Amino acid sequence: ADKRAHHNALERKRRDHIKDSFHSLRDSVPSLQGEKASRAQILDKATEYIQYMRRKNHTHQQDIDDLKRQNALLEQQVRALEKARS
Amino acid sequence: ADKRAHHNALERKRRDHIKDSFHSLRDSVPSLQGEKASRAQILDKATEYIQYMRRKNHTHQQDIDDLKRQNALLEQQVRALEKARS
DNA sequence: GTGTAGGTCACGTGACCTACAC
DNA sequence: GTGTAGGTCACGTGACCTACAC
Repeated sequence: ADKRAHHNALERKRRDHIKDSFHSLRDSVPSLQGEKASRAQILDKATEYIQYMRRKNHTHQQDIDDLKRQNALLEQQVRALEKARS
Repeated sequence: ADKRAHHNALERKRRDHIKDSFHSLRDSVPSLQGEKASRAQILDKATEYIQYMRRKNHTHQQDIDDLKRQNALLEQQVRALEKARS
């Protein structure tokens, strides 16, 4: 009775499922130059990438928001500008 | 001669190195609610996360830039405003 | 509950790629 | 080059968690 077979084979479809869905992670990142590097570092590098996107982003959106208040002072500026012009 | 030993043990430090550096990937992402889920999906989910950060970001920074040209028209507006005031 | 089955891990190994020596 | 060693994978298994039935 294949009880090794369908098993030894089940684990080979699971494992493939990673080796394929693994490069999906790596190539899903720049700083690996589409080549080699441990499947221990595809974790490393990208694990930093989250620090980066949270890092770089959070600020950056807030800086859209300081562009907001920036345009608030602008508001005041407009509130002054004229009382009858355009 | 431990030739199994230092080996069977070498592979156990490597493997740990993943199980630890693996959650470093998972927890390095929201949408997993700090709990369980295949070490095949920690790849899945986060693999999308790159699509997202490139996605959401690229645009968003460009929209800082349409805020740029937005403030360009503003420039013209200023170029009109007054020729002697403040 | 006692089946029969799928997914999910972690272990113990057997290749192969290096590259340091000497 | 022929050593002796480390890292890196992928395979073949042996547990355990379920949860569908019946």
